[PDB]
Amino acid sequence: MNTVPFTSAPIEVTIGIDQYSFNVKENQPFHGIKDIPIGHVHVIHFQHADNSSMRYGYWFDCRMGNFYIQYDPKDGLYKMMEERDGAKFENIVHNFKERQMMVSYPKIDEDDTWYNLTEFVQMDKIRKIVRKDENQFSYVDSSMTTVQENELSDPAHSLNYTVINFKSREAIRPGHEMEDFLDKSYYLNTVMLQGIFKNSSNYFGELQFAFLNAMFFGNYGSSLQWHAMIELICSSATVPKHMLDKLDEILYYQIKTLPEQYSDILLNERVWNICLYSSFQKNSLHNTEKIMENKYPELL
Amino acid sequence: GAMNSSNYAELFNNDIKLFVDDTNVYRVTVHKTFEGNVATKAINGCIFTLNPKTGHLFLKIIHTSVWAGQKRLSQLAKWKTAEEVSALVRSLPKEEQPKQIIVTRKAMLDPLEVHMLDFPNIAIRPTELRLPFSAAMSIDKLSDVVMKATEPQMVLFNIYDDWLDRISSYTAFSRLTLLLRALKTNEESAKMILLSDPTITIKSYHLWPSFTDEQWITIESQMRDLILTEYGRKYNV
Ligand SMILES: CSc1ncccc1C(=O)N1CCCC1
Ligand SMILES: CSc1ncccc1C(=O)N1CCCC1
Repeated sequence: MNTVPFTSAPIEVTIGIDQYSFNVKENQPFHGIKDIPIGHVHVIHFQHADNSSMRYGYWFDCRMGNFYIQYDPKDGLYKMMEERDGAKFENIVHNFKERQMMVSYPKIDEDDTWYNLTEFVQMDKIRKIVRKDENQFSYVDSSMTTVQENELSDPAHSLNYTVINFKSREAIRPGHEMEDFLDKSYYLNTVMLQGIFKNSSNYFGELQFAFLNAMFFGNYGSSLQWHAMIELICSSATVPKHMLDKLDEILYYQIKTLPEQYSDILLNERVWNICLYSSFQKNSLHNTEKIMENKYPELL
Repeated sequence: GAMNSSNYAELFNNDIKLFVDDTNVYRVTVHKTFEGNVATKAINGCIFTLNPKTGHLFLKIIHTSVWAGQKRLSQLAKWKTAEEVSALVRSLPKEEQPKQIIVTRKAMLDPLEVHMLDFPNIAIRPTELRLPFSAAMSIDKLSDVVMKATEPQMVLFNIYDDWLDRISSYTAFSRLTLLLRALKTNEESAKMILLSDPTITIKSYHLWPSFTDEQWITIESQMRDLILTEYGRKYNV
């Protein structure tokens, strides 16, 4: 179990760690989060109390280094940093634990929620979507735009998700216009899976990362990517059986985790009704359709 | 974006554009089978592709053989229309290709956009106007060439005859839409009006009779009366 110590908490802030969150008061004796499960990526995220604008955060994997948080009073945010001095870090953490200055990652033993949300998400792929190669962790915030959003403005600060456009020469084979537009299997299986992602695990990893960014940061672009990747599968007549079964599980846990009161800002009526009720896969997502119909029947 | 009554005059500027109407591409008669079920029999159709500034009509005849063995024909018809319009654009020299294509029905937007991805600078636009182009098969010489076709065929017409020698393309389009609206609302009467005077003939190389300017005014008035007449008969006004 790993630890992300905090130097201090000088401004009042709501701190998220994965699907959990807690309030820290201004100058409260808070010095970080312990007992973080090894084996998964994690995200630690922030919303300042005095300006809920700019929610932001950091994706990280404690196996890749020793990371801590320190508030920067010039740039006005909590920054993730790497400590290269291993013995310094271990000594810092131990003192904070002995003084019980850390909150515990509050994982219930029955609970696989975080695994199920991050099953295919890897740090190496996060770092290709979010380009800042001098750090081992990745910053994301509410305002960052995707490459697709910018085609339609600072490129160093973009989310490099795979572009998905249904009316694009990449999506549509000359001479198969109607075929490829009404059945997107060529685009899914040949262009995207065989060609760009190489395998379904990488595709699901980007889908899951886009959902998590959309939900934790209120990032609109990430929400568009997430919906686009779902629709591309549901709008394909030929999808491997194992991919459909896994997609149903992925979406089930995403819908299960969504705040009930954000379903207006995180769910696209058109995509979901199309996917569950009109698409080729309308009958292949039993778990997702049941939780959607019982939790968000208004949207449908 | 969409073409409506506010931007109506853009049709007659010097940017090449085409209207595409697909309402006569897939045509059927519905009949009873020996077992008392219902079936359809397709008949030849046509794509109506019109330059409203010059009157040039590219009439692509859709022969019933293109439907053989195909499913979901009303949906296929929109994609076949888009395929043929794209093929027509590619056949034209660059300097004759349209800058805009206006579709009369919104269901043609995606099929035509997809077939025209190679032409990103050609705008595909809908219209809010209710244009009477469905009545093109009430023009006798157009209906004749469509029904006689034994194979796919493109036939070229000027739907304005020689009108542009004497009137502008705004006025010519207005005359055309009035004639088509009349033929659409009461074909028998409209044709009666157009041919009631045997001394006015249709030249072999024209679609409409050789009316003088003064006679067109009478004709146009008789057509408005017909449209108003039918409006009253329809609504009991
Ligand atoms: C997840 S999108 C989001 N979330 C939080 C705050 C604002 C937005 C946003 O830009 N939205 C645009 C359409 C739906 C909401
Ligand atoms: C990933 S979908 C996306 N992303 C960024 C900006 C716009 C869109 C979007 O909804 N689009 C609809 C048609 C093509 C673009």
